[PDB]
Amino acid sequence: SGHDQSTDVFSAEGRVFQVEYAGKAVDNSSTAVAACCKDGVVVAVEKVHTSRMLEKGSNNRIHAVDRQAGICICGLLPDGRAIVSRARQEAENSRDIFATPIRGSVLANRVGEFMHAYTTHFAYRPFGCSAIIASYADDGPQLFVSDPSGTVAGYYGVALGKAKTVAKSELEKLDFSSLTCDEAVGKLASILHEVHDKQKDKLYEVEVAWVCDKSDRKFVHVPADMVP
Amino acid sequence: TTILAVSYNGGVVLAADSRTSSGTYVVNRASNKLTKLTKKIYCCRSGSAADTQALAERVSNYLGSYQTDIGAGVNVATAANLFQKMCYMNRWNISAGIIVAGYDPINGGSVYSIPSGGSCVKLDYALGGSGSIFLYSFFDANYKPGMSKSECVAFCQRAVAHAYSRDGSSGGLIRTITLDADEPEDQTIPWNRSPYCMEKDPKYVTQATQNQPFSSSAKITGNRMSSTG
Repeated sequence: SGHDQSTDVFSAEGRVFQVEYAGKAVDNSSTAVAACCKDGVVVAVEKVHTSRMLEKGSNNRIHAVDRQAGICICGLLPDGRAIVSRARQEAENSRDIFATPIRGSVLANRVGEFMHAYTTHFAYRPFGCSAIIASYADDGPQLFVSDPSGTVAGYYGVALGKAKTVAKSELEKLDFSSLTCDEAVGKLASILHEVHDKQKDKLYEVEVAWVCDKSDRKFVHVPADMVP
Repeated sequence: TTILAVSYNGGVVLAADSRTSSGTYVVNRASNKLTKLTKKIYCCRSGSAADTQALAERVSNYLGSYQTDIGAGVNVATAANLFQKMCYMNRWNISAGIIVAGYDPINGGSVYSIPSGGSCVKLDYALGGSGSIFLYSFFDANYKPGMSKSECVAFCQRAVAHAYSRDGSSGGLIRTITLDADEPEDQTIPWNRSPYCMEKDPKYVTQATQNQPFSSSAKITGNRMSSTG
């Protein structure tokens, strides 16, 4: 019973149950999908709306961290926004102190270090979100995923959430050497429309963002015309 | 102190005299005011040796940590910006005219003057130290941008020599270092082989006629150099 109450405690098997349980929060969350191309990177996230009466752009799961970088949050949105706020603090330390756009690999490791910090101490709990860091700084187009554990990994393509398994099957059909950001916006959105439960989550939209040569290596929401 | 850094195409030449002086006595005759921050980013240190050494060591250590953790080369802009923050934070406590100069593959050769205020100006060439004031007119007249690496080194040495010929507070060896895509080339010109000094300039061989023998004429002849004549 006491093995799993806090993240400061390893089990006998050698794992940290509270971080596994935080991970469960992401796997029960709305599906997010992303693609790293030559042109740039694309993030698409399904937002499950509880109510018919929300504004467009309510509970935005995708946030600019810097000019060149954005975090899409798959998991508990509020937790995710604490990471976005930190990712921002790191992005602005890179510009304030070192006069450089933070590199994607650096920003990701910084997000992972932060999320990990919250897995080590009894007083805090692990974050309930996987951050998807998309960047197009001087290290080129980079897509990373920090998970609740703080484990960072670079991806060509990546699915998170309750349709993680099926959305990944569809990302494996894409050729990543070939595809452009303009194709990806189409295919990533198409994937999210395909994998979505129509009977369970009636009200939803597909928030897409990118950071590509097209957008001036600036991390922005894609216009509503490209999205379908 | 005379420090300067000029840009050529590939990179930069930092140049400096070698004299630290406690006012009117030369404490060190062979100082190295060209201070490594990274492989290919040096600073030239003018003002309090204590203050610039302390900053150069602090900034070198931050740049080394930074370079380790980003797992890539450091941009000169980064070194300049760190050095500016420190030179600005402490602008009342320190006396520190810095020139950060170096190579990075993004921006090539870059020069930054960080003078006493903690301004950071990106320049084609920068002058610093007590001896800088002699060179502004020398550069205005003789400096032509788009020099070869070799011409810049020869010019930078000729510059530092012109400054340290007139500045009492400057002197000794001329240290240069070229920072570019290639391995850094330091070189040290000893004073006895300096490209210019007033002592060897034929302009200043004939002495001022100050002494002048007691004569029956207002005709200035020369200095009296013998008691018999």
